[PDB]
Amino acid sequence: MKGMRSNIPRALNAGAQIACVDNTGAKVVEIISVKKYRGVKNRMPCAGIGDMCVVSVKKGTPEMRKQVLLAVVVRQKQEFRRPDGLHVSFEDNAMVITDEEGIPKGTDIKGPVAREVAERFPKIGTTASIIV
Amino acid sequence: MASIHRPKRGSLAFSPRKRAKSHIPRFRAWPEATGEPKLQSFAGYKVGMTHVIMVDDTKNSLTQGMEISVPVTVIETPAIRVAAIRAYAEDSTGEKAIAEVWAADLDPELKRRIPIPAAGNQAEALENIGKLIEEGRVSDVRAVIYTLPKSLTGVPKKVPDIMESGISARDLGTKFEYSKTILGTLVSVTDVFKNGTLVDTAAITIGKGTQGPVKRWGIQLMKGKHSRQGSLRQVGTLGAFNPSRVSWRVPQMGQMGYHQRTEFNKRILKIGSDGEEVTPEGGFINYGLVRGDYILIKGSVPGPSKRLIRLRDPIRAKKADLGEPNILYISRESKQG
Amino acid sequence: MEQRKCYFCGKMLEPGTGKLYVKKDGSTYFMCSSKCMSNFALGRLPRRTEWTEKGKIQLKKA
RNA sequence: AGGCUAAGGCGUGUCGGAGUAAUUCAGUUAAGGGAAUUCGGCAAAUUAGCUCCGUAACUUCGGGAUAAGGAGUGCCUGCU
RNA sequence: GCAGCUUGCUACCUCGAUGUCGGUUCUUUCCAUCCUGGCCGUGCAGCAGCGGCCAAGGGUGAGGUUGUUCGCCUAUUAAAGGAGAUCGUGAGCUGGGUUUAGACCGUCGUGAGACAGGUCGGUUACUAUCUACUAGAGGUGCCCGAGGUCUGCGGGUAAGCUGCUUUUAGUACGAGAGGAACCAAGCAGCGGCGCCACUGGUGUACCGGUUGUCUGACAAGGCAUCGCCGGGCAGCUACGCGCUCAGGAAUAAGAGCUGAAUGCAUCUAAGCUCGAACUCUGACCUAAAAAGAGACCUCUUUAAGGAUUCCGGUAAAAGACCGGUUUGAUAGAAACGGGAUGUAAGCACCAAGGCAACGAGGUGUUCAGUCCGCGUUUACUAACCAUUCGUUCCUUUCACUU
Ligand SMILES: [Mg+2]
Ligand SMILES: [Mg+2]
Ligand SMILES: [Zn+2]
Repeated sequence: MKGMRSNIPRALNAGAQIACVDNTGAKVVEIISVKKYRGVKNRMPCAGIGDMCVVSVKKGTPEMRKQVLLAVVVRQKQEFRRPDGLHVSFEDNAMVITDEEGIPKGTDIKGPVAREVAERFPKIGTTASIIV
Repeated sequence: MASIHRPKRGSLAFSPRKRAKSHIPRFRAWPEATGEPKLQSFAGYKVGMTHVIMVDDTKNSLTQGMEISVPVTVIETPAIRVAAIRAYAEDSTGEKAIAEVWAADLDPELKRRIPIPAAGNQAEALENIGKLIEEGRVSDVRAVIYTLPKSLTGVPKKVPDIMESGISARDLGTKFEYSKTILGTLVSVTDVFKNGTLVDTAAITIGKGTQGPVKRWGIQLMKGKHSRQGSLRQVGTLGAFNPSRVSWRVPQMGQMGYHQRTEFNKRILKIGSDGEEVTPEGGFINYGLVRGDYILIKGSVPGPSKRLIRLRDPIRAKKADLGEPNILYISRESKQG
Repeated sequence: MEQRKCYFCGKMLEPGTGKLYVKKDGSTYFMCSSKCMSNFALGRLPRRTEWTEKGKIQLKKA
């Protein structure tokens, strides 16, 4: 996809549980796999900020529960550096349920999201309220 | 057997991995001359690292036109002396040294490396070389230079380092004339490299002594229940039943570090003259403070501090002429704590 | 270079260094080192430790 | 009990020096993730004393039961 | 017909023992090609397919059941190819299955017992003699003696491989729906080599708080895993950072030119031109012990120079290597700069209280005290004093010397 100005470590790991931060109707998801990732032997797939990955809904409304979907990471607790020299970090990981293009199913996002996903996916930028 | 494929561990393009036979990097290939006469190399001593804030100007880059932070290595480069001229002859069995003429005036501290040559033939030897080139026997000319580490303070040694460089021109006669003009003089780093250009660096890397397969080749440890059965950092198998031998491509333990390595396309960001512009408070750790002229190199450079770094103009560069970087701030914070 | 001040020790950040800790609500804090970050995450208030600048401010009128 | 000291018995659970590699026996710590490792949570970690509140399905009515799940605890001054 | 990668057939070797199945680790080989490179045909408009030819350089992964190989299934992916190496690999590992002794269930037997059926349990020995390989040293050979700088007979390499997005372009093509390619740019995954300015880990130097106890109390200390908890410099390190190309020559399948046998025609019979991630060259690492055992220069043959002693570290398992030695900042002390922790002891005032004695604690002296395996200045102490090879040794087997 389009390159990002910043450098993002791949913090979250395939098997991780994230707290989805939208109003689609799910609370917790389970990262199954990461789009556009080959890998090598013995290495678990991993995902970072602005990575589209397929998940599974673990806690939420009955109709949404047990559904394989697509989502991207908007925050991560593992630090990453700006182009001009600085390190940014968060208190908690987060994710939003979206489509293949990037339109998020939710029309409201809670909490801040990293500006780099805002530049990569403009729709997440517009749907958010506070960007840091 | 359903095998899972894995790329080979480590690189065999650098074997055998043994200690370098000298403490001075030697160049095997010289570039093709594309301009006026000049030396193709230079020498200096590594000091340490800092970072600078420069307006980005790399063409087509994402971060163009905005500030960025870059790591830079500071290298001390006192002026060198061109001490001799060497002539080579081409035949079936490759080049062969056929003549040398030394300069009349030399530094008294060169006696520590070799006994000082005495001023015998200077004009007659040079005209001898000229006659050889006139009769079409000589093919190329190389210059012999040495460093003068007595002016520095962070480098304990006081004995010069001798090495051979190359002259860049489009004809043998021009090379000979330029070598005659510059023989027995001092050449500053500015006379060789222009600010903003690319260079190639060579040096002996840091030595780690004898190391095992895990840290020498990056093989996998023993996992799970096998991690507490007796062999954790040893290699899995030394070979098959047949052939009945251990291959040279199997990872084993031995010397690690202190080899010769080359880095490509390192950019020169600033040619300085006064050392107060790079010295942090308290000086560099284990070195001291800079006293002469220096040079800033983008990125990292092989070898530790107080190691000799050789520089030559690029041999496999792609990009066109870049331009003078715009340095805004050079960090002089304490490296300590 | 833009000048940003450390939240805990009240010290200017050298360019090319420092950190940025963003909170769940959205509040942002600037940390100049690991000492400030560690004392922040531990629970200390800048007003109470007197090696910080704010602590000096309360101790001047003490 | 475990820890720290008396009396009593010892420096003899009878090889020393030097301090610099890999590897090995037994330990301390580890960002982000949290069983994705493996035949299998093997191994290691978590919890842990005392007081108070509260305590399920089932039941041979004896139990289950320390169920589960929460709160308090130092030092100083004066007392009942 | 080929292969010996499934199962059979035989009984040539091994019963004074060649340690079984599967998985794990690591290395390599084959091509009968799954992807990546190049071509041909089509019932090939474009996109995407179907079939065949050359090509083994690189890639070929993560998970659920099962001891499993095999096989089924899940979400990615350019694709998630198949075989060989004593069904590679137990003086490397594991012990799940099979294959001992114990017991249960079903079926056989009159019974001891059996199953080719199921289930639970069940010891993994050794100090490396030879050779091979990975690294480090000492000799002897070539050679005027010593030192330096080079060449390069050779050896090695994947040092890079592969995707996504943007432009070309909503263009060619197509009725529309749909929809490419040459060049150009960035980013990413994996691999390789390095480094420590920034971030993270450790940091049994160091600073602080505190529990139990001991040295009579304060002060300062011992022991309890560094007693435990908090912070952390230097160094080491990755989860951090830097670099990571072509161009050319000769070719395979294949496409052509010229051209006769066979007046014509024909890519072939001579001859010639193009043509791949293959091969060679070019980058990169190593290499005079290259027996054709090298070239050049300088200094000097009772010397040049080399070693040992001495002060050290860019180096280091021992050896080796790289520096200094009074004509000197090589190591240490002193002071200062730069840092770590967090405001020392005593003294004064206040303190909930208490007739009083005492009083946890707070404020001031005090960014204090304590410490620095970092730098600067400075000969203040130590780098002094010497030995040894560059003579076969004695003999006058001597060109010497009493
Ligand atoms: Mg001993
Ligand atoms: Mg074996
Ligand atoms: Zn701060």
